[PDB]
Amino acid sequence: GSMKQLEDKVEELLSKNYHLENEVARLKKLVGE
Amino acid sequence: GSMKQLEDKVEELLSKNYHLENEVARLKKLVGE
Repeated sequence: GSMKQLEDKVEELLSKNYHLENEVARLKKLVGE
Repeated sequence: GSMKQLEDKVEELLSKNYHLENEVARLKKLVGE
């Protein structure tokens, strides 16, 4: 089927999500300090 | 099965991803300007 299709999806977006979450914090401690 | 489980997953993370991507840009145009 396409089960692994959503698997890779959840994984790609999460990996991107993670880095975004990082950049958010980084920029935040910079501009708000 | 659990097809919709990964469906909601891809969707939740993406919705979160989206806002993170927003915050990244926001903070970036602030600290780097």
